[PDB]
Amino acid sequence: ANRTLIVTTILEEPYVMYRKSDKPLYGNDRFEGYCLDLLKELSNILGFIYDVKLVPDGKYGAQNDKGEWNGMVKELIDHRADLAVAPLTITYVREKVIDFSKPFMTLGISILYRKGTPIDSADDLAKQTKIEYGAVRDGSTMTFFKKSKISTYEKMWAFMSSRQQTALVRNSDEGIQRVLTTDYALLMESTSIEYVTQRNCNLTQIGGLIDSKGYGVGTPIGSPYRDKITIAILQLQEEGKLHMMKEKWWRGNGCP
Ligand SMILES: N[C@@H](C[C@]1(C(=O)O)C[C@H]2OCC[C@@H](O)[C@H]2O1)C(=O)O
Repeated sequence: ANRTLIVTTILEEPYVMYRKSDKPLYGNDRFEGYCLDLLKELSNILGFIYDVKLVPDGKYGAQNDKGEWNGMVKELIDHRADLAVAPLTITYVREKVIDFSKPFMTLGISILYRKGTPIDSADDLAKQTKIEYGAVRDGSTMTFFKKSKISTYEKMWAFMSSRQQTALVRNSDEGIQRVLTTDYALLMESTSIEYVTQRNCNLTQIGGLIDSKGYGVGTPIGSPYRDKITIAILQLQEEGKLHMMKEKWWRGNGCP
């Protein structure tokens, strides 16, 4: 039999979540979400079974000054996992070190905050001095700011970095809690803003999308699975299955 593939992933609603049950759940059955449904589909098309393993350091992945990676990206570089199936952003810096499938979803960075402020854009947010802001540490949103040559975003990076231990949160849940309880706005991918703002009516998007990019399945460079995964993603795309999965996990509209 084909060796069981190791899948690295991360908890992120509604992609990967703990299933609620009154009885014990083991192995893959502990998890549900868009990315678990994606895995069920891809594995049917490619002919494998898999073992879902949450990334030990709880990070998506960024590189330090020494060029060392962490998170799911590191798991792939180091051949600890065969695939990363998660809301994993396809980026230039990552594509140089891992192989991504074609995208299965598109999105862009935007701002999550509470309601009732005059802040209407990143420019407004960077300029004002009442509300703090940040991003999840060691994800692509942090990296977008770190790498930006756009003045507003350079200032925003310098601010986030100056108070990093502070402004950069461990994960999206900590970020959302910080938005709800303190004067802090979270730079967040739009598909997650769409999800949370239809569930918590105290939350809102500020401004539009600041960029546009995709999520892809990650594999180590040279993986004999990447092309097969790409072909399967295109099948699911064209058959309307990715759209159906999005509707399933985001439905419906809960806030004015
Ligand atoms: N997709 C990103 C991870 C993350 C982000 O950096 O925006 C981290 C997390 O940030 C808040 C919600 C959603 O935007 C999540 O995306 C990555 O592949 O590095």
